[PDB]
Amino acid sequence: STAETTLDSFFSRAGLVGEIDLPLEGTTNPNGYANWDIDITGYAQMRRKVELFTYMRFDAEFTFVACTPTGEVVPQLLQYMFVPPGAPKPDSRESLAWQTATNPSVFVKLSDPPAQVSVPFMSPASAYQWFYDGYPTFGEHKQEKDLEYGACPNNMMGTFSVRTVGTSKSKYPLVVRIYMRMKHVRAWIPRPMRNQNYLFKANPNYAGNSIKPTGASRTAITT
Amino acid sequence: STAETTLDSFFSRAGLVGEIDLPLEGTTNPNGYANWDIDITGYAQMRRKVELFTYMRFDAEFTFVACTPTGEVVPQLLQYMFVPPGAPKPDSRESLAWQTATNPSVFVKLSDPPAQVSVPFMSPASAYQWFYDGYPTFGEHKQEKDLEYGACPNNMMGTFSVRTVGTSKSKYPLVVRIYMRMKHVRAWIPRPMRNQNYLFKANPNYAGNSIKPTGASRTAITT
Amino acid sequence: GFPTELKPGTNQFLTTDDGVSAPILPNFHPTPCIHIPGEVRNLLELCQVETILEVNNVPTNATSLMERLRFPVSAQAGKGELCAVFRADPGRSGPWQSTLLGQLCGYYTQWSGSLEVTFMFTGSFMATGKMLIAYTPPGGPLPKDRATAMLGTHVIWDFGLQSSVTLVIPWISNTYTTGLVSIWYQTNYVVPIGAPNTAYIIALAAAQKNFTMQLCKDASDILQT
Amino acid sequence: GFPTELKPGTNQFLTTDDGVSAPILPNFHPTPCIHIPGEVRNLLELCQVETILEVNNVPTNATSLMERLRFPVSAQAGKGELCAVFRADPGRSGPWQSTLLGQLCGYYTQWSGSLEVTFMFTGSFMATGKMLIAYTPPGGPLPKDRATAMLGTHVIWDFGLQSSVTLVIPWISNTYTTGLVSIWYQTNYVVPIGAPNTAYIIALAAAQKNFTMQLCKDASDILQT
Amino acid sequence: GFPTELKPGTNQFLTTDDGVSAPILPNFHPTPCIHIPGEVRNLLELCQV
Amino acid sequence: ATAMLGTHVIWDFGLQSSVTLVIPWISNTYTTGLV
Amino acid sequence: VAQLTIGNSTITTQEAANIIVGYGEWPSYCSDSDATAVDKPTRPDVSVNRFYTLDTKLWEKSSKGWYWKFPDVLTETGVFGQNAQFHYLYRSGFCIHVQCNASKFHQGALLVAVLPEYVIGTVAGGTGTEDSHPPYKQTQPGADGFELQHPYVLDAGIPISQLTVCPHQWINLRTNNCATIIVPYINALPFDSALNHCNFGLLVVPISPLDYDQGATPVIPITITLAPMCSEFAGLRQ
Repeated sequence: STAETTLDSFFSRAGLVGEIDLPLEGTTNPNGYANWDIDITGYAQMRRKVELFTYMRFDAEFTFVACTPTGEVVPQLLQYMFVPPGAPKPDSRESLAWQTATNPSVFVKLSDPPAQVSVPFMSPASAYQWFYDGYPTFGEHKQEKDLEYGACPNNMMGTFSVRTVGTSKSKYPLVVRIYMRMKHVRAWIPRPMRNQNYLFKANPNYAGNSIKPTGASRTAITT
Repeated sequence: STAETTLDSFFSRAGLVGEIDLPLEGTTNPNGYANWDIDITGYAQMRRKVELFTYMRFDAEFTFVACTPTGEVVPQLLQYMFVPPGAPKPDSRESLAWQTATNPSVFVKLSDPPAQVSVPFMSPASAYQWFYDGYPTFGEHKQEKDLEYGACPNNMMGTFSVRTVGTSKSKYPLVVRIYMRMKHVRAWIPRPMRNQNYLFKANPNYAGNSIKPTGASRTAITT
Repeated sequence: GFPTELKPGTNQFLTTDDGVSAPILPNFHPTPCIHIPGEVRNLLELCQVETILEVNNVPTNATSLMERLRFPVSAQAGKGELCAVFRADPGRSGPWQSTLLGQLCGYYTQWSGSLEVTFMFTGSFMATGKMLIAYTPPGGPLPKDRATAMLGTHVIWDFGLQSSVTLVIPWISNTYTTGLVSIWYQTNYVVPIGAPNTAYIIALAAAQKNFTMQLCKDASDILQT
Repeated sequence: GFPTELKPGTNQFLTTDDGVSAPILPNFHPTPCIHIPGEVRNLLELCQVETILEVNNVPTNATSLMERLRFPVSAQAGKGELCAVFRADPGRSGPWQSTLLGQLCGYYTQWSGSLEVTFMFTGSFMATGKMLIAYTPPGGPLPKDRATAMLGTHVIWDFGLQSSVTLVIPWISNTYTTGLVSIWYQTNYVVPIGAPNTAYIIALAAAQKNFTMQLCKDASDILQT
Repeated sequence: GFPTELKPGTNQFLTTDDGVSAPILPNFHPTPCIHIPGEVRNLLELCQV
Repeated sequence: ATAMLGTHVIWDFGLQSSVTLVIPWISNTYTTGLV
Repeated sequence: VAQLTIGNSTITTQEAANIIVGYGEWPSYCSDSDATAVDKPTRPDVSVNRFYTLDTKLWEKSSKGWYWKFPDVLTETGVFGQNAQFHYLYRSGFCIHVQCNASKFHQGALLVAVLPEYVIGTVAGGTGTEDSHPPYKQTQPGADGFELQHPYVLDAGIPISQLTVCPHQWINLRTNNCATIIVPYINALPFDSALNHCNFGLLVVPISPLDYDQGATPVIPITITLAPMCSEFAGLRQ
């Protein structure tokens, strides 16, 4: 059977994509909230996988597993807000973005089973693209610099804003691990698979000291 | 009716197959995790039963009952990771194996009912086999020793890696008892049933001091 | 918005429950099964296979263990008694423990049906004689002599037949005494010069197709020391 | 008022579970998909595409990396041995790691099927000669000379054919030695005046349509340092 | 993904409730009943005696 | 053992004398077949 | 009584003989196996599939029993041995014929049985901590076969009293003198290694001892004749 090598099966699984620390004390997230832009490549092995192709369409199922750093389950109510592409993210714990109805919010207890939601294909284009040979739209005139190269902006998928419900800081140290699973995958235009280490998240740059895929051999004649 | 002597009925039930201690302090599992290779014969009476036949196919339903050594239920989040045959097991609590998407993980609270999952027929062969008269291939050349005899490697079913969720050690002493139930059993080539005590797990070796099945009799004439 | 009430038994884990559970590898397609000769589907197939019955379960030293697989018929003997096959209960401690039938009863609690015990004479071709094989139903005592054993169910075995003697036990059940099989010398052991004066009988036993076992019960020896 | 009992497995989160979950934006209608050429639906499409096989995986300096994509055939050589293509296992560390086939095997655990390795001669039009390309099945040792290599499966490649020599590997599996491909000088390298005395062969490899992979396994290099 | 609300009466144990519960021995087949003379099906049979 | 690898009949005394080995061919043109 | 001839080998056996086919299945070519076109594995029928007769065994008053491993028993003999050693993959059926030569004044019984995947377990002395694994010569004894140390447990911790659950036939010196067992290819795979995997072992064990009065021939010969049924080899050469 060949169902194990279908694109759907190849990407099918749910992987850790982000960890959110909400400590009692510290410099991390002092205002008891955090904004997490949806990053497909939060899961390590995912980028190289996904970059096997040029264009892709998919749904995303997000699951939210919350606890304290000891794995303890505590009586705390959380809010998972999805800020769609184009909507303004909350800048404070008192920001009015938290109550904007068009930002779908999820209210879960840390007691409840993990929360779970589906995010549709968000792009204004017909497909995401991990490669965009050109400067962002639109042209002309010069434009301003070299810096924007290779950045497609239609891949923006949204943002998850995670906070503890309430006006006062929570009594518990919390960790919110969020998992993503790709549904309904379609892909176009296969590419050679990355054989050099990644350097930056948004470009194919590689080290000027480049390496072989493999090479454990002295001469072509000896196995 | 004879449905009680069908192979499905003969192997039908769920038995204790492994215990996992996760103590606060001690030498047992100091790194708050444990790797448990799936051992059919964890349940005592199962080996002799299963070895009534030469080849077998089956599914396995695993159930995980977790608590403290007193049977107490505590607010702790656990992770049950299934490391398939061929995948590398976690060596530390910080190993990246824990977040590999191709390792199916189950995230349960100790508060929740027992977790439960099904493992398919994993062997690359068409059937497991409890007896393999021969040395593992590739062949030959010599080989180098006698040690490998009677060991079939296609019986490998996987591994369950059990840990407490979090970066910090749990506040609670835990015991994770795991139960296995065989589904959809088929078997081939009946064999005589073991009548000498077992000595080693991976071979039919017996003590050179062998005993009768029974013999409570003085002479053939007196009952 | 569908109204539902949870009944007692909720959240419980019953080790004998036959529900279905989440596949851990949904996209994994297990190796397709090929044909293998010798598939067994019901244990009763194995109960109907005759295996060696240790009627002679008296020697215990590891070098005389094979002596248990047969019992002797001798020229030295008169017209007396050869051996009383232990009571016709497969699941009881005794001779039947060597048979595959007795071992499969060890995994069950109740059983019932008809039995076959076939005796095979392995003396020389020149040897001749007669044995009287008697079945005494449960409750009845062992017959005191060959004569009173003849009054009941019995086959008279001659060595004009090598081993076509297969005594049939009518019925066995579980609800301690059960039927007795007693083997008697009808005639003395007869041989010409040059033939050995002792010969051995191998007894094979199995269940018939009306045999059934009921309540499953795991109970065996010792695991991996 | 509908009677229901919750079974074990309740509340658990299985990362490979393929359930359906609440849409976060029910009224949102995604951009309708247009046609894009080059859609892939199964990875096996990519496994059947021949890519360069680094048989010459010996140089490691960043300026001689391109030397790995081909191996030399020389006038200097006699009728000896050119190169032994590393064992015919795509998923093993070695020459096959440069192929798209080998890299897609790195994402799976078990595979099996037939392989194609096509050799292309890039010498001058005026050069001629013969190569013996031999396949040794697993277990068998590498042939000691050209003669004993000829006794087995082999094609004799002449430079009357530019590159349609496509050796076929019969079968590959995963259950450590596997089949060997060995390239021998049948004849010396022959050139007229004005033609260069060394030439390079490019080896391309792919899987045939009976090739399949099973157990998925994420394992690569390093993410975004 | 099937929407459900638990109503009051959930988790309660009513001693006169006639639901069905998990068989503890699913593969066990009870002794088939034979015919026994004198079966009574209603107590009113005994009141008429 | 190595004689068994060639042309051979296995004679049992379930047969008194029905063993008649056949020599395939003889000629004159010094070694000849062996029994 | 008649003359049975296949290939260049001819044996003397009896028309009046009862054959037992293992597990009710005749040996067959694996049109079964998916791997075909191209190409099907070499199959030798006319020449290789002949009557191979092993050196006879002498069975005494004190004999415990013997076993041979298949195909190991032949991977050192004829052109079968050649094919088995110089191919990669292998599968085949077998026709096993075991025959005794004794007089009417001898007595005894042999159990001739076939046990698929016959793994041997030797000892260190009773008991552990750790184990002796049996050597090549005890696990793959070749055409000579090996003699049982502890017959009662079949050198593997299993009672011989239940060996009749395997394809078997009795040789009662009083009744018969030969036993014929047909074994099809039994494995969890369609093909396997001929030299590293022994698909089954043949057992010939005395349950009732050999006996005779003083003056009769003290040793009774056990002659094993075997013939490959549906051989199949895949691979090349050395």
